[PDB]
Amino acid sequence: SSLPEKDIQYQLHPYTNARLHQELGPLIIERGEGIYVYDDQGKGYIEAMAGLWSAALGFSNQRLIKAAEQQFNTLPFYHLFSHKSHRPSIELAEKLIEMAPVPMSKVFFTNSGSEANDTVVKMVWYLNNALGKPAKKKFISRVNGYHGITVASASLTGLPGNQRGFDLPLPGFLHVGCPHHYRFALAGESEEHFADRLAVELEQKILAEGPETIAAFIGEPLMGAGGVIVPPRTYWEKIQKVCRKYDILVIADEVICGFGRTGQMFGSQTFGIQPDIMVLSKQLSSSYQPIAAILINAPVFEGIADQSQALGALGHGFTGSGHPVATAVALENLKIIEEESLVEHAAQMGQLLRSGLQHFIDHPLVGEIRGCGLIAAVELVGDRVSKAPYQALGTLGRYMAGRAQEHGMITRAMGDAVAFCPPLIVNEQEVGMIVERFARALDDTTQWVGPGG
Amino acid sequence: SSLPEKDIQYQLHPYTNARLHQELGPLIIERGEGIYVYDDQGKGYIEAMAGLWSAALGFSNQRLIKAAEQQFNTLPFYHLFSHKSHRPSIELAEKLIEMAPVPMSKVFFTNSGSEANDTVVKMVWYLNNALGKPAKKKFISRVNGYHGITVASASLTGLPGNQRGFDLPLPGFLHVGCPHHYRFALAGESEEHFADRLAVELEQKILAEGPETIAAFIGEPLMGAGGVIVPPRTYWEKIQKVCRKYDILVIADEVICGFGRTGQMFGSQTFGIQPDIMVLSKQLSSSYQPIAAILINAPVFEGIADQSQALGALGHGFTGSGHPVATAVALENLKIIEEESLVEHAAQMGQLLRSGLQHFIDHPLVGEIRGCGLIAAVELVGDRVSKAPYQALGTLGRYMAGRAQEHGMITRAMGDAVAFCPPLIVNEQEVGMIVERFARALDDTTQWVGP
Repeated sequence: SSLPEKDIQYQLHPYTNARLHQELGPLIIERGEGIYVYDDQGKGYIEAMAGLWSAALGFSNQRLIKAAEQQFNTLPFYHLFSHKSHRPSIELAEKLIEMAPVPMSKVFFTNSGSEANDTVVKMVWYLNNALGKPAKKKFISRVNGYHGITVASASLTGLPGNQRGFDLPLPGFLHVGCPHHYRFALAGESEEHFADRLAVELEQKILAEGPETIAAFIGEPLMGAGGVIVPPRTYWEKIQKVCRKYDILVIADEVICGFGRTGQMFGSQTFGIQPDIMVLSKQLSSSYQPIAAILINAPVFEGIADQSQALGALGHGFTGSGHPVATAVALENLKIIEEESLVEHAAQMGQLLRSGLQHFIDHPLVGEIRGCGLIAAVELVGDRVSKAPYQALGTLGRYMAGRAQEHGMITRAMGDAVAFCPPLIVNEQEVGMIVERFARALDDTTQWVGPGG
Repeated sequence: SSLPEKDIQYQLHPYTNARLHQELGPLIIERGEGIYVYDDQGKGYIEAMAGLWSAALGFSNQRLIKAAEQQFNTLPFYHLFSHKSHRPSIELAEKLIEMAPVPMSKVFFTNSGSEANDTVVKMVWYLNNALGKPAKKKFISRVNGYHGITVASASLTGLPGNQRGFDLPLPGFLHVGCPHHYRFALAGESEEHFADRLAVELEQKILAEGPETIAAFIGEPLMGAGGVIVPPRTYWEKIQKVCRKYDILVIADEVICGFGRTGQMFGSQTFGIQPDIMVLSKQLSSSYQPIAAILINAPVFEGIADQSQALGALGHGFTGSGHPVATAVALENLKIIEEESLVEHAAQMGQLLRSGLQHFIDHPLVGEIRGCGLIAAVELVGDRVSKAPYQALGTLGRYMAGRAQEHGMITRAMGDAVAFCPPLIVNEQEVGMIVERFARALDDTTQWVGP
């Protein structure tokens, strides 16, 4: 039995067509180094997605590996229940709070972004019960947002692919419009006027539902899995005014944006968000360990704390919450990002990336080139005036991603957009190679389509 | 400034009174070795809970540590999305399927037991939609069961502490009785007749709700966090007959029971369960890494697979699903449990534990001693005839657990019961010390409650 045969026989893959998988089998990745991964045939690829938007320090950072070792040999597992604690969770929590872009009070740890957003839902319900506001429970999120895939966090999520077949969303998880100007603005509408319309939509939704029933608004500062969607100018300012008007919590989902992805340490800085709660994951540990973190501000903590007293203890926690190895690795990861000035470096690399892509801005299949900092997408279209796809929506993105792989680069298609989210440690020459490989994949796609004109 | 001060300033603790925490601060655990952990003052404790029912190989297993190192230096992160794969996930999935106590088809990986049960809920809904049974969506679980703490998995959970203040359970998550003879049987009622009554309760619940609306029954073979509750003889046989009668899936939650805790490899073996789906966590990796696993049988896989095709791809997965370091560590962990015959060793140590505890069966505050394999609990009461608590439920258990800690043993109170779930590697004298530290805590508690 070969390794691919075993994979097909035994594993149900996430985000995979299981029948197609039985026919094609896996692409088995064997090893990683720097920004590269290598398959089991020895072929190398630039991991232009940093795996899953996550491997900030690349695939062979020895400092993270040694940090894990040192903690394993000290205390390889312990927990935070019932007053227990340990040094790595404490020092990581301190670091996270002290680096927060707004004043924050406490950290709560989980294993995943999905668990973290699920926990935030529970914390907000618990809070409003503590405050004597039992009706104030509904969440508002956006179409095409991604907040994870637990029953509750997939309800926050606004991507149909995460809901169809799963009886989601649950009641009380409401969705307003995707802030993507290219796709949803009216003809000849400015970004600012589009933002106005989105803010009016939110306020009208709040009023229709009863403001006293709305607890929280959650958003990624820019939307990752939904297409690297940069909101229109003035969106976050105007959205936050509406939320404050009705005493609605603002939750910044920084799972992808966190730790230097967008040109500053947090997407909340880049986009001028003053959140009550922040959710972090991914680059927190360069995904070397499963760890996520919730930052809550003082009012959120104080209400939760009061109720935890009245009810004996806070009846929530994962076994792995604050896992000492995962926290030790994350702590060392953040130190490296600071010591090596990787936020600034990623900003400079992101300008090179975007400039490289913009050579193709008048290409007949290039509908939009978007991004900021070191995250970007190229949305391909079959017709630039109508913005219509070539053949079915997704055809171009799938073909492009396949060609990129052939040319030694792993990208991710989101419909007809192809994403870039390379490790922060990418250098100038490597950005050049990423754009070169994009260009070759685009040339292949263009020859395949034959645009004429 | 100090480490405890930092902890108070910056961390919101699970399962903690946050205000009391601001006054008392943490007990900071600095290091571990074997079955012991040490606080930052150098005091050693027997970790009689194996941390959180989980550290099968104890706190200094070098093989697990080296397995992590070797994988870190090969490929420290990758994922399973969009046909991608890697060796440690593949080899672990193979091992899990081949060791399953009933024929299983596929493994799906998550980070936690809560995520795994949450995923199972979604899988069952997805399956029944695929099969053209859109009404067949309700879950039945038990009072005092523990299945995790996501919005959905806390709804499966049957412990009030996990639901009060959280607006749970969600609709469609139904609960039948806790199978605890000491608390819920009638006067003079046999275990077998108590089991009959519980099976009738389940069937009547199914009929009242409409059998066509019930998708699944989920249970821990024995209930862990809810009190180390061993079901009455014939319970699982009779419960399963009811489930099969109405085409209801049987889900065995082996998060605590898995990998030698109950005297055999799985609680499903110990209790004669033939589940459609199994959920594993904890001892899977000795908790050295966050990893859990779902095993699904052929019919479940085939329906999900068909739907994943019709809908383009299976729209579910965690970044950490099958993480190469976590899967590598789990794989090595299972190899060690096999190579060192730890299932058999744990069973022998469990007999010693239970025989040691049984010396206290006539103590005036001991209401019940229960367990099997290497999991046990002693339930304290203020009065043995009435089974009433001292003051209020939980007062004794809180005091006992605190005294155990003073005597160098970490236990966990579940109401007025204190639990034992030591690492599988515990030795005979260490079991003796566990019982001795229990006895000292019990003496203290007796003097405290007083005449």
